[PDB]
Amino acid sequence: STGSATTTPIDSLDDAYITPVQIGTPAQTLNLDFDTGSSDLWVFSSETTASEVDGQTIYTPSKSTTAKLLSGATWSISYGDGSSSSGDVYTDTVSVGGLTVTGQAVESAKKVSSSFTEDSTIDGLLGLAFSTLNTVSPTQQKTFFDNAKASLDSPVFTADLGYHAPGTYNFGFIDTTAYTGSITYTAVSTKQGFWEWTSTGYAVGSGTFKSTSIDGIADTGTTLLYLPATVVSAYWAQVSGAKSSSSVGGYVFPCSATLPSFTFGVGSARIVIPGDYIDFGPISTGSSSCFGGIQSSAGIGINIFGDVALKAAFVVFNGATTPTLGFASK
Repeated sequence: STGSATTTPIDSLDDAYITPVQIGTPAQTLNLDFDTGSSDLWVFSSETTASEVDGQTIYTPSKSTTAKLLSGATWSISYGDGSSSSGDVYTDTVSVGGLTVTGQAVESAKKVSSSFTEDSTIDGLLGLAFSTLNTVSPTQQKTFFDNAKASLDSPVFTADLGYHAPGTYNFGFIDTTAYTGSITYTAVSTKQGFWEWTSTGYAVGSGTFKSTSIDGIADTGTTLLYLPATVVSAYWAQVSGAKSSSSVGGYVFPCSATLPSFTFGVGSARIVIPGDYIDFGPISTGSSSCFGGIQSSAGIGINIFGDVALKAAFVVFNGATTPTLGFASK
């Protein structure tokens, strides 16, 4: 089997991407944030505290003839951005772009933190990291991909995120028309539960490539590109007027600037992030100071190849017995 679904930016900045997901019988379609940095499929629901729901579409398990309460199971998660959510668990039928899993754990939110409430466009998350990170207790549950894997034509999914435009998540096959040149595969460590890999270096604009190992994770659920302070300093030094602002919480730059591209290495291959991808607009409405899309990972504890990086590539998440990551230009 295979599946294919369109993923759409939630706003004009590509702050995140939503993908329609069918849950239950009859189908209830929710728009979920596909997140290769976490491993819980959780949704706004009929059980979510009413004051914490503000425009989201909810899953109502009582209206699904295939929903079954997973007795005694709870979940609770906290994300890198400080947000969180928690609740109980159902199993139900879940379909993504034509691909169907029966008995998928659907984590129903009883509580969500304010940032989720405040975002009307995201109805929940669909985690695609390794199932070892799943937070369901006392019996850990598998991700949608993990459940689907055996049935897929090939044990892979691909992320093809758009810049200010729709893109595609495919399950079970590689669309060879969706990228240019070749896919370069690179090793993955699953030891922390992430799609963790090592970039071979970087360049700033038309500058010379610096060969240096950068360990980080491929994370569709993170907006920006978080890299070591040395790398980030080298990038923003090429932008007149750019500075790190403690009050804003990262590098800012004059909105009148033209940003240089940023290249990262995948083995001997190179992925080029156009400068425009690195502009995340005014820090506040009407400001002429703009927020940068490349930021320091210092104090995160890990480098993160988030959407800014991933949307410059066609990315293969290869879930073979030994997982690997593939990157192609597009």
